[PDB]
Amino acid sequence: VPDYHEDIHTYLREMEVKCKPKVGYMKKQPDITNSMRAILVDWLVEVGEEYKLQNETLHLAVNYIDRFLSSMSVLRGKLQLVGTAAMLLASKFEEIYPPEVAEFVYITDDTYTKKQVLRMEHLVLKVLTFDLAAPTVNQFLTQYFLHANCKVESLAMFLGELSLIDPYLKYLPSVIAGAAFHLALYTVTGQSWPESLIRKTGYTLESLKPCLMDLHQTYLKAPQHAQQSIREKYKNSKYHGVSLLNPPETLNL
Amino acid sequence: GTYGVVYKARNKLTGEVVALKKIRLDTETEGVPSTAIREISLLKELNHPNIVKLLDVIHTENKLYLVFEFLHQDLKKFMDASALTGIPLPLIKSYLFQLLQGLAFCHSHRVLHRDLKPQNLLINTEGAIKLADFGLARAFGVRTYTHEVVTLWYRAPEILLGCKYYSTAVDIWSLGCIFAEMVTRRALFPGDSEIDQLFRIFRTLGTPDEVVWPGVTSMPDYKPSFPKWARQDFSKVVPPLDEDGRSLLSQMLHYDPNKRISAKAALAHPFFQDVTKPVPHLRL
Amino acid sequence: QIYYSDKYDDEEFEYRHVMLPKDIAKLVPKTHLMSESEWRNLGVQQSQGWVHYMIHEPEPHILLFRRPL
Amino acid sequence: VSWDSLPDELLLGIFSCLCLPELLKVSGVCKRWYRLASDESLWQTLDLTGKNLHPDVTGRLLSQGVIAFRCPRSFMDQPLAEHFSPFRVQHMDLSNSVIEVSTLHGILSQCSKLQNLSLEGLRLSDPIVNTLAKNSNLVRLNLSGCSGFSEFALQTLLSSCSRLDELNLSWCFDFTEKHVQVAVAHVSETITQLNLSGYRKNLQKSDLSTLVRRCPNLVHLDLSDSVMLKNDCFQEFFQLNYLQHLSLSRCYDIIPETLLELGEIPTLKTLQVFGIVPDGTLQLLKEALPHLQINCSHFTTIARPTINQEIWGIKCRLTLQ
Amino acid sequence: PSIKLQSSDGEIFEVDVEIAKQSVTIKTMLEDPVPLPNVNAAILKKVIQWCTHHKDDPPTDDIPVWDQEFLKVDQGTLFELILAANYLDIKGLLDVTCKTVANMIKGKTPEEIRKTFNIKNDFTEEEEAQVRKENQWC
Amino acid sequence: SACRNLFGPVDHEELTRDLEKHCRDMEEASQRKWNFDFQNHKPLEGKYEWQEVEKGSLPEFYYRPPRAGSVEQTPKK
Repeated sequence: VPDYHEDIHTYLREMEVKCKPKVGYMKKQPDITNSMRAILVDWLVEVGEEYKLQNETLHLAVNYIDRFLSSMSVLRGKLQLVGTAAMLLASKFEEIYPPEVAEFVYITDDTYTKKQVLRMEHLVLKVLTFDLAAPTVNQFLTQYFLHANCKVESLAMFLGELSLIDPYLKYLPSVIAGAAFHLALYTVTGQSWPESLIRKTGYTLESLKPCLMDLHQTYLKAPQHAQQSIREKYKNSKYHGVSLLNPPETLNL
Repeated sequence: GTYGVVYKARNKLTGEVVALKKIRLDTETEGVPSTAIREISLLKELNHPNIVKLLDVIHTENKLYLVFEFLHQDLKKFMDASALTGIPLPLIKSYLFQLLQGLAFCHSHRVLHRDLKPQNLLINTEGAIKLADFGLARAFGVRTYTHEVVTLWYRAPEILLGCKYYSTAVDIWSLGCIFAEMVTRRALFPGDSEIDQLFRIFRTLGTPDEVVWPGVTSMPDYKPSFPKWARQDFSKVVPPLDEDGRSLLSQMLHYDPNKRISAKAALAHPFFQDVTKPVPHLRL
Repeated sequence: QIYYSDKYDDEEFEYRHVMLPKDIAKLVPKTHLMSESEWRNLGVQQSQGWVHYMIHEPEPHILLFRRPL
Repeated sequence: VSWDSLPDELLLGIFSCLCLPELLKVSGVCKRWYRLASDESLWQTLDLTGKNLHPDVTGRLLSQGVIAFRCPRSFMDQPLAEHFSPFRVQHMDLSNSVIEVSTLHGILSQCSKLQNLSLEGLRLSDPIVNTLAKNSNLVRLNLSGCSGFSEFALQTLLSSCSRLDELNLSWCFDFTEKHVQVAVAHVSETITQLNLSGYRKNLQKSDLSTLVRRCPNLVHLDLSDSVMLKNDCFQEFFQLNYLQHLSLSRCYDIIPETLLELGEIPTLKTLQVFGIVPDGTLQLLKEALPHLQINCSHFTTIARPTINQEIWGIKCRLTLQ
Repeated sequence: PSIKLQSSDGEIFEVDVEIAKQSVTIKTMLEDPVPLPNVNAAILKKVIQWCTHHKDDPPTDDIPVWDQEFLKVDQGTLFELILAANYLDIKGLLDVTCKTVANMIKGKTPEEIRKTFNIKNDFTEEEEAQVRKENQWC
Repeated sequence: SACRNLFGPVDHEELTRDLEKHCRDMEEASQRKWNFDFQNHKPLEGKYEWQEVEKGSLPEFYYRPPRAGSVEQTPKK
């Protein structure tokens, strides 16, 4: 029933901007690199797929990671601890039967003790000001899918996760959601972005052209990346094994 | 007896009502409870007169202090004090007005309450009523969520028959139960256990089947060995209530969730388009 | 311990349900229904004619008897 | 490659690894696969626990060649309109299922090779039992709680059925002294286990004597809620040479300590006497006869298919979880 | 001892008698170089490999992962391998190949099944509705 | 396989010091705006009139804890 769908859409469109993290934050930090953000998120998605979690858990966890690093200096040895704390917070918020603190202090090979994780939790709740209900791309994808073949959505979510692997932090989550949805639609069946979505979100193809080509080139370069944890995860028939498809060479915009 | 210590703060303010709420925190077990996090995050995101406001969050090393907005009296004791005289009808209508406004706001901002009961409703000494207990709230985007909900006396047949999706039409049913016991000072469905609750609901509203509820015989926990009860007189269910309210209740306690009116749809009902604003009659 | 309920009925049968504590509850068969001999051996105290007529899956520790008029 | 060129035995060997939903799904591919979806070797053992269904659906399925049909507590409240051939079912479970009398009559008027039956809780009548007379191979039978039929029907059924191994004619709520009399008069001679509880004001020492003098091979017996069995009945059971599990629970006319004498029957193993023994005195009875088992199992076993989804030790392969 | 098996075109592969004993046909035959004109050498070598890995076996359902990886190839040779395993009548090999095909069919729709298996559909557009009618109670 | 090390151990006592110093922000403003010793659960000089209302007055929500014979007949109860 559409008694609230458009209202929630407008609300999320308003909220996605207030919590938007800074872009150039990574250079300010002394000892961390974008390569290192990629390594953290790689290990993080590995651990998440281990404990049989949900993808929105990962979305919110990496969002907390981003909004945190953009505001606090840290030494590299603490990045895993912070990532574990963020995943724990995401599980507590969204997931039904949250994996306990013991599992997360174990998976780190006990490089950290429980009390350190608890104090990091105190700190991260302090800095985040207890505002964890941030919007993510996945909600936009799911809302868009209402206007539907399982493979299309699997590919779209795949592209969204690929985007969060690494110029996308300049675009809004709605922007990246639209780009991934349209490119996946073209890849799977060649159809184009229908009018009703443009009426709904106001976004046109022309506005999303830059992120569209960024997503296309990253899609091309993805199969040869140094890390394929998302790829091997999406090699399973649960996601229909769709990670092995060919990246289209050039769009027909 | 009745252990606890609570503090107040009343100097210079229109909403001078405040109250401190402390919760114990066991440090080395699960850390902060999921309920606390859900309540804090989903609460400092909403602002409305028909909803209790939060003012600040105090996170110590082992204790959490919450600067809630104080209020006078809940609804259980309020009905109990006037259990023999009844409640004026315009007061009921205004209370229901504020309740439906709050429900529309909460469901518009993607939050489920899932814990409505007259112990979680608070009234002011002027006629304003606000909700509380957002500890069971969760941000829904419809997936499958937690399958243990509000309270046996105010659950809805969606959960009792163990359905897989319970999208935001359960709070409407809970509101129907609360309004009905408002009018009649009698809990409609005082269940003993879940099966007794189902039998009571049936005996009041007749046994469901395919005609009334589409796709009911395919629910996980339906067994046609059920009693063959028929929908009894609606007027005798709630005697002191008029025809317009009888209609509103009929489309407000209907089986099929899709055939159950939502908040904004209810906001424009005739019985409900007539709105007054009285004040409470007893001490708060 | 053994808690009984009132009688509620439609025009044709009269029903009753009974709640049992944990120790007796953990004996109820999950496969077949019961017979008067069986639930009397369990420890029910009631008349002749009551028939155990279904099992509610979510809560096994509640029994449901009916009998005609 | 042309996988339609596959030979039929290979295709059947493939299909013998599926589950019922998919087996149904593949049937709609091509006419050859439609034929091969039903080849009387895939449909050995069915299972429809609690599932609602329809008379024509179950008739078609049974006609396909089922052997062990397990359908307990399922609801069949619609009229059967089609005819069939004599079925091939050998074990049938229908316990507690809500079915119509006409539909049940129509269904049973086709099955003739029934090796094992159950009809617990249901309601029967004269045409049903008259048709059921044909089953001249019933090893077991179970008619607990049933009600409605007549004495001529009962005697004809029991006369026609000769090999009846175990009988559970319990708790029926319309019987008469005539019913129980003709029952014990015409009971077959190979009854290994038998139940006749409930019939408080209709069980008499004369009929019990008739039983113990006709059938010499009772191994499990119960006469619960019988209010006219005395210690003379006691010595009656003393003629029984194979009674291993007796249960006279809530038999009031029996004075507790004569139960000690029961220990004196040699081949006894258990004795469930719930209701009569005052508490604490159970230890007295144990000390009086410590070579037995008193009140160690509440539940019966006389022709109950399931006491473990396997009916009577058989495994159902086509199921629905 | 050993025995020299010749395929459809002369690739005589010598194999221990205790290995070829797996093939029941060859077993009952050595009871009382040979060409097997129904098997090309390509599949035959894989058959020999499977027998060797299983040469000392005791003698869903947990497909052994060795066979699983041995089975990680496309349609055509899977088809031919199943046919050859039948023709030589070696129990476990046909068992596991059948199970593999069964599981790969598991789940997909009739359209996908028809496409992947290259099955010529027939008697359609009026009867599929009827056969679907025969499947409500699912 | 997920059990891996990313960077090996690093000092943790400096981590405790750093986190507690980060948390040493919510001690001044707490007493400033709210004039209450939340750490010691004690009131202060005033400007927020601190009393102790007994639990019998306010609605319970503000202090709710988190989460031959032996006849076969019916003898009533």
